[PDB]
Amino acid sequence: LDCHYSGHHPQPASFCTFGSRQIGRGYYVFDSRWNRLRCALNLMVEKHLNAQL
Amino acid sequence: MKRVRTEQIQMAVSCYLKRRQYVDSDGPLKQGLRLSQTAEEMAANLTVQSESGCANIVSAAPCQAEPQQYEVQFGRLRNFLTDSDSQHSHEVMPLLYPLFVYLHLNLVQNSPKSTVESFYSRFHGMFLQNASQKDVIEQLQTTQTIQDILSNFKLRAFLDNKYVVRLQEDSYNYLIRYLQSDNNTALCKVLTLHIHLDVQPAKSLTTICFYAFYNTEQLLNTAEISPDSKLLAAGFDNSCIKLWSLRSKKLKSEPHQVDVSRIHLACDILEEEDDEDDNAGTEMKILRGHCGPVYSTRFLADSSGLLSCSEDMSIRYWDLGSFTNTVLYQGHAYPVWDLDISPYSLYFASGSHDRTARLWSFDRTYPLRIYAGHLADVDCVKFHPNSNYLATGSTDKTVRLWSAQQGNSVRLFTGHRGPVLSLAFSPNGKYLASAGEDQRLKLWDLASGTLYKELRGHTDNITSLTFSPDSGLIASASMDNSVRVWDIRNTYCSAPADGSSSELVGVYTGQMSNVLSVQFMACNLLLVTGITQE
Amino acid sequence: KNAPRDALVMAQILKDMGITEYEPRVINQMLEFAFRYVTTILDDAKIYSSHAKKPNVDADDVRLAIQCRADQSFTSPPPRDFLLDIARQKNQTPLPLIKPYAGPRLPPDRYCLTAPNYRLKSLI
Amino acid sequence: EERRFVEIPRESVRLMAESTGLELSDEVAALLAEDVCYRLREATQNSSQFMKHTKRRKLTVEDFNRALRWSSVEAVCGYGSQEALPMRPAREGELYFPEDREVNLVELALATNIPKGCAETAVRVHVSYL
Amino acid sequence: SVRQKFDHRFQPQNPLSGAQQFVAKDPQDDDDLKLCSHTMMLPTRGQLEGRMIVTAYEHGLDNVTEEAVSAVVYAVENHLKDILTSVVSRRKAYRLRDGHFKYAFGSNVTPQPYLKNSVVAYNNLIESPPPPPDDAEQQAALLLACSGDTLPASLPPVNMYDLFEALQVHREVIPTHTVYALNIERIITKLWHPNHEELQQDKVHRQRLAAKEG
Amino acid sequence: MQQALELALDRAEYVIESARQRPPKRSGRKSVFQKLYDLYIEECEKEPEVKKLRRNVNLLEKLVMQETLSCLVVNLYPGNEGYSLMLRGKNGSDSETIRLPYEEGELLEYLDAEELPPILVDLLEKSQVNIFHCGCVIAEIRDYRQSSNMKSPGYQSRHILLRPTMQTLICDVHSITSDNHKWTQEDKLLLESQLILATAEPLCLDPSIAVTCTANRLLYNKQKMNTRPMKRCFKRYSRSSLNRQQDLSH
Amino acid sequence: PCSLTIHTIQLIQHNRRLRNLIATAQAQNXXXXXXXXXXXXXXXXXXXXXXDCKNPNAPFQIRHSDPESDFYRGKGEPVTELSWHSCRQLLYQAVATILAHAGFDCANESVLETLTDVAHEYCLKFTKLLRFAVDREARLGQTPFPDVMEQVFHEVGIGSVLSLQKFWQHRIKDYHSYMLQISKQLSEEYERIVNPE
Amino acid sequence: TPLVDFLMQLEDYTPTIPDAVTGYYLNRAGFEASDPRIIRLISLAAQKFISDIANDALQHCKMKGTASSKDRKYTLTMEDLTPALSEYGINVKKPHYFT
Amino acid sequence: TKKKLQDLVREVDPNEQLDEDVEEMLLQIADDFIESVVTAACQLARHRKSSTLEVKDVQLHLERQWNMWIPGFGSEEIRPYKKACTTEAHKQRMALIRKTTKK
Amino acid sequence: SISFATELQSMMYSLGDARRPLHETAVLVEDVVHTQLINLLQQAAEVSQLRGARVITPEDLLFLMRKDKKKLRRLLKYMFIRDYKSKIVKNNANKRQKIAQDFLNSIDQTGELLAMFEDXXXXXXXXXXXXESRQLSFSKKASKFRDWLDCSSMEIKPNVVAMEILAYLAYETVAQLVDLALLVRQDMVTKAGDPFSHAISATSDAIQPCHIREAIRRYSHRIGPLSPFTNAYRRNGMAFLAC
Repeated sequence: LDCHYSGHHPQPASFCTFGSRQIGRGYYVFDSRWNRLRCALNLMVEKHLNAQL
Repeated sequence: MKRVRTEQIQMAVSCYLKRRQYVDSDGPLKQGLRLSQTAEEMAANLTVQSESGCANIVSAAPCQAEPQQYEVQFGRLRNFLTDSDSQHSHEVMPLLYPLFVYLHLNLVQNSPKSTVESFYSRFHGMFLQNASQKDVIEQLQTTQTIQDILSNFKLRAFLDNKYVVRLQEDSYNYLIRYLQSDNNTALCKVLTLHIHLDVQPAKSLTTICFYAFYNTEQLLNTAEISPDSKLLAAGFDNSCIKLWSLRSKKLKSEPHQVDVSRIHLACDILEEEDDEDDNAGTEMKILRGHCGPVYSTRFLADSSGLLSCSEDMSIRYWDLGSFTNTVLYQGHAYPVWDLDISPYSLYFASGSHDRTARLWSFDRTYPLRIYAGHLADVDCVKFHPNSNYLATGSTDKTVRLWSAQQGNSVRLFTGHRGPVLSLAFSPNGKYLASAGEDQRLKLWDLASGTLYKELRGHTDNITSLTFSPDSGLIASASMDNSVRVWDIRNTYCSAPADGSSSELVGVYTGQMSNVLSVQFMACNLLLVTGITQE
Repeated sequence: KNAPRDALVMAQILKDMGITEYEPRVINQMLEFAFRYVTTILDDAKIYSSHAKKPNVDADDVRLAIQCRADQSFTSPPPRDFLLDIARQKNQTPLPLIKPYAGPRLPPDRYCLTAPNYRLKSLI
Repeated sequence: EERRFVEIPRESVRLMAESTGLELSDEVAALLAEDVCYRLREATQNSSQFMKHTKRRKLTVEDFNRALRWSSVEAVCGYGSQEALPMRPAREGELYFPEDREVNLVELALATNIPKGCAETAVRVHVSYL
Repeated sequence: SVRQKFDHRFQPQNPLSGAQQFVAKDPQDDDDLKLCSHTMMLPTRGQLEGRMIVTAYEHGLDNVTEEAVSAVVYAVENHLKDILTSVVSRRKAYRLRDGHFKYAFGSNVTPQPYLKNSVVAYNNLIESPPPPPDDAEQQAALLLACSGDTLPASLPPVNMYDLFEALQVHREVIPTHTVYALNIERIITKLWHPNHEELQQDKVHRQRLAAKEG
Repeated sequence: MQQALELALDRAEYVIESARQRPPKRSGRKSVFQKLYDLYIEECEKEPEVKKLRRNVNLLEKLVMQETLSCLVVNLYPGNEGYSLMLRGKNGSDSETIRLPYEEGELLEYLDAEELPPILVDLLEKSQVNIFHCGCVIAEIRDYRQSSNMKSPGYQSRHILLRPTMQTLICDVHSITSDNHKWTQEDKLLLESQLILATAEPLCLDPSIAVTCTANRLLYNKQKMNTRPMKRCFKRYSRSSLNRQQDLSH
Repeated sequence: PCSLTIHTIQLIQHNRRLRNLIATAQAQNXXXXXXXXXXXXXXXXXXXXXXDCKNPNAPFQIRHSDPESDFYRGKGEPVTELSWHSCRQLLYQAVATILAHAGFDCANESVLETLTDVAHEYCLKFTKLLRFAVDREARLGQTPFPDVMEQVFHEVGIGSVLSLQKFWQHRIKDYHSYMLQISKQLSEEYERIVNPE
Repeated sequence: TPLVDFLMQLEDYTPTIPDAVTGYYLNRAGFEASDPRIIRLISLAAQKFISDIANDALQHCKMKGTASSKDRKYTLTMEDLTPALSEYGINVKKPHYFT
Repeated sequence: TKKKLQDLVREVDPNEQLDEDVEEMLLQIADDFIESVVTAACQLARHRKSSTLEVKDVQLHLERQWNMWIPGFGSEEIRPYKKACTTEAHKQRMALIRKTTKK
Repeated sequence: SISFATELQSMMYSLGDARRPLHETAVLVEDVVHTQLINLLQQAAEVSQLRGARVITPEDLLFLMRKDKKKLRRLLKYMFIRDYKSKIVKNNANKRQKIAQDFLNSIDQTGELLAMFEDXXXXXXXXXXXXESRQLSFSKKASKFRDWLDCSSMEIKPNVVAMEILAYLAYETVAQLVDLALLVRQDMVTKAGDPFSHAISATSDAIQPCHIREAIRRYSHRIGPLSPFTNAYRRNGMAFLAC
């Protein structure tokens, strides 16, 4: 005669993200405008890491 | 997979500070003092940061490669400044000399030989009459290559420093109106990088007065009194605002053609009714025009007008000449909770259900600054006594102090257990109080940004606060239908009836239902409002 | 006792949020709310399953229906991240230059509620 | 550190789904139950937010419908009477239902019931010393 | 009693925890999108396909049926026209057929409903059984006369405030929350109107032009 | 009222004048901002040569030559070439990026305002270099947009300071908390509070509206040329607008 | 006319019950004393008189509103304020009256209490549309239509205010006339069957 | 027979909805409820709105029992209101029994 | 063919014309619209393990969310109306409640 | 597979179209009419289920068209003409009219429906020598239509009488769509400054598909009363252009 209860706050099965996407670590965007620039910069840093060896 | 410890937070903070190069290459336990400053040194800091960069480079400069234009722009500007017959055309005349010198000097560093000579010929004959400026105007004549500018001595200070000019606001707007009229990009680059315009503005214990509303019936929401203590305004769940005259005079409106709380058909005539002296005043007025429950009404510094916010996500200014809404500020897409006005009626801000607050001016109908960063509804807002910082309470149990002009969070206090509901600054500009559902009253020390004092004793939600004009006492109202004044100043006592002992001065829980407001006035006055039943 | 279990659940929720007292029929309102939400979710799941040409519904259909429902109805303001971007793009503009005033200055008339309809005739 | 959160039973969700005409499995019922509980708590928080800014303790049906309207959700109609609606148990003792009495319209249609207006608001000043 | 007062409050689910993860591909010149914000035009059928395929990839698909491109183009145009109609309705009269179909968006016919002449003309000129030029000219004159607008006035071009009001009022033209919520905030930050000083300079420039004309 | 405002404005004018003329004087490593403040202090003592001119006008561009500083370079090629980024290496080496077109002006907006983009930092940290200086990152802007001299330099090296913004701080909060540990909401707020307290500008807590008058004057003069019509006019003739116009001839 | 139409519907139902009982009983064969002539539902105290000597269907007659009249000028006194508790009761009664006029005579409590709230919502939305249109006009100083009421009528499906006259004609006046004709016809039938000549 | 102008007609249309209700609703949106014309027009619009639903409900009730007479008591059930209301995007789903 | 906003505007009303900011905003809104619609259609395709993004996915999504029906793509997918019948237990409890009400 | 592309290309010109109607226009109109007919049939099926017949009788279809009076009146007049024509070819030939009047008499409550009912051509246009190409053409029409609809794989089906109504509804759909397209074209090419030109409108050079697409988009929107300031009340469905 007890109302069934759980030990954690409930969570929604599916919810509404605002169309966001996570670029790297700790950064989110909503418009896909930095895609080109992010690809370019990633390659630049890749190469700049290659040369120091 | 365990909750981090208190020290680990400091560890991560230090790691961040070291990585971003904020502190020396060791334990900066010496550092951590520069948490305040005076007026002159603030001015020095802001002046150093003002000249530590260029506000606009990428877009302010032209991109087309067409050297012919430098002639056309300057020629159009000269023609316009000549035929003008205004008093501004005077004040905006001195700029021509630095403009010519800098345009020529920039031509030199990139321009084939054809252009520079035509340029010098076309305009040079207007900087001769004065003596101090004939020298360099002539010196430039013999100058082709970059070595000219570096070698020469007078050209250098021009190249590596900015020219000063002084203008009024009207004159500067005179220049801006022209600049925006058509492509004048080259001149904009010169003004951005080299010239430095400077614009400045043109030329014996206390006594309580209590108020009670009888016939409200779960509709009264808030009330307030004007600084000069002559008016009393209240808002209601059914959208409407009522105003009362505290004095013995009556309230009468004056002629006005337009009213928004009225509807006319196509077959009507706008006529100023003459059957009006029959009224010759009354003691009360109903302000109409919001279409939702009202949540705040505030007076101006000089009691000239009224401002209010409502559930319908609108803010309205009421003119007490006619008791009619005459301005409407629309800057929100969600219901607005709170409102507040700056000490001398220069600004006013508003918290909203949309997790943000916004800054306004009384002469523009659109927001000016946005303070994002809270995680939930911004329920409370208060200006600083100097009107340069902004505090805001939120349901996320956090309080943030903001920089008004710039608009970034400068402090972030934590410690509340539940949502916050009120704020108050002491008129000496030293402390900040806050209260909420937790039933604890915290005073914060702004300079150090740390807890300064904690008071207990209320048994239900605290919903108002206020200081005395000498930071002597702090009064609070709670949902327990009680008013308690407090004293924090060194004067100590031994009266521990509850947690707080030596601060609790007086308690007032007479025959009274829910409380509304608390204020202070010139001499030991404490106005209160609320509803009662007996 | 008198009440069924669901009424007790709803009362417990109201207590949890911190509601001391309330009108009685609020609980009936909440019961109808839950019933309608569940029924509509199931009805949408039926359509999404029949779109996939399969037998009786399962978890995936329900989750898809819930996602579609939440993309429309149960809303709330955007998060802090987006607001920070728009705030950055807004704060760059200049503020008015203060000057002595004989009281606060109101905005220009063309942008104030002080214009009578031009169709209407005026009388002396 | 230990905490509780009442949730509806699987049986209630299955009973609702029955009216639709679908037999639900085991995992789906719990999924739906948790989702519905989350939505109920969200809506209740939103409703309480409006009441917070009025200085009154009772929560009305108008507050609930207002909060629903702002959250872009259709409103619930038929519960704004300010009078209790007692529940009724059936014979066995496990099913309940609300009383819904048939009403003869013409009687209410042909009847004069003058209402009493409201009284105007007024404020009395009340000074004191301490 | 107080300590266990705020332990069962509501904890909203963060909307970013379910954020989509972004993976970097090869930076090529051919792999470009042409978002309409960059090219101030509506995307053609070919341009739309490039980004449709790119988006499809991150969901583990192969390619697009090429009938989808047509449907998406048509839908985009339809949606833009719906928003434009919502904005237009707020500042011009229009007619109705079958109760909802709005066609004639000028401000002409609009018989004023409080004139005895208008009442009579409404019954006849509206219900037409479902046109020599002289008769049509006469009846057009009659319709313009009944409209009541002796001295009609016009509006400046459509600006931000009109869009803001239109979006706030109707709100059924953007059923999806994501599109509406993000763009309404953007629209707010572009509200603007000239302040006192700019109007003063407009005054001065008008004096100048009048003088140089005389 | 009007009298109080006039008093406050007089106070602000006096403070501005004195701070311009008579600056007050306030370690192994001396901060880049400390060096800027010191180079400002020096320039006050001197006298100028020409009447109607000042010396302390470019504290950064002058404090560049006075020593080596690691910067981030931007190349703005002419015509429809685009732009590109360079990163000087430790070994007298270099690296450069693809040429991005002049339509995708997302980064240029950040450069136009002296605000540090948040995409930049996440990578610049991965590239183990010490180009940060008290949060801010100095950048050099080379532009061959306008030149027909066919020389070696052929560009105007401008320097600017990309100050960090509230976006960067929230990104940092997100980044630090992504460690293996657990974090509760209270703990995230504590971390954010500490970070804000550490790196915040000092507060001028004083009850007198002279402070706000001074602040308004200085900020207004800092940014008095960002009115909406100004930006519309700039945008009306920018390169992407021209590229659109050519298409209209057909 | 609404009240009298409800009355006439009741009378007609009563008459049909009597007619069917009598006809069936005497088709099969006080069972010898038929009921009795019921009773007309006394016509109203206004419609009656209108049913004076001027017979308003005369020619060369003009009727127009005096522009000095209070109603035409739109002048009066603020209506009586009343709380929500009583407003809901009054709207409840109005909804019951409309349902009765429609043709129903009983219903479930839930249906009526739900229609009340639907009407509540409709009224709120109508008035909010009015609010926004009024504010916009007050700012720009002009309206798309001749006045705001026409705009709001257009925005909620109704065509124009001039459609209300057709609505009233068809739905009220003609409905009342139809009911009266039916009542007279059925009464005459009952009269012919009770007392054959 | 006559064709008087609209304002002359409007003075004869009596609304079922009382005036005080329309005043209550006008006061919420911030209008002074003193003009009789506006009260009349708003009340008439509301009356039309309710009347259409009533008509549709009665027709649906008539059609319900056809296959498988005139003298019968017409009562209103939710199964008659639901389709009539759905014409206006109102989705009525009400529980029957709780637990 | 080239397409501009004014081309759409002409369809609705020839005589109207917008400001520049409105033109920027409408294109931004169109970008967001496409970014949402295509993603939703892709998920609907992902549901049925299909390998290709067929048009019927877009048709279903547009009909259900945006209430949009593009007319020129056939009628291969129209659900045939069902009876929507109830179950034994439901009718059982309804009859039980009817009985309990009768007496 | 079947199609009416050539037939519709001639039907359209009857309704104020160019001498040579475009082709793809008719192609799209065909699909529009097909879709509306299918959805209308589903709604009729839902209607009949209340009565419990499992057959789509003419009363069901006549029930959906119970709101617009003018279209209903036209439908009734056409039913009169069809019963009269069949009589002339051969209940005593008042079958369709009997059914219609019976149903309307069944439902009405205000006498508003009956008004449409009560209120020399069929002889003036019949003095020639008609003695059976007409019947054969009608047979071709109906036979082709039944096949093109593909109305077999359905749990319920329409009977002999209702098919006449359905064909008439398709024709009315075509006429209405042509009318709306013409109004849209009238609106587009106005560019009229003179008020008389814009006012006389109350009364290439061919109907391109864009016009029909705009007309359908514009018709699809219904103005509900509970719409403003929200989106929770959408009439999720499709307007019937003919009903």
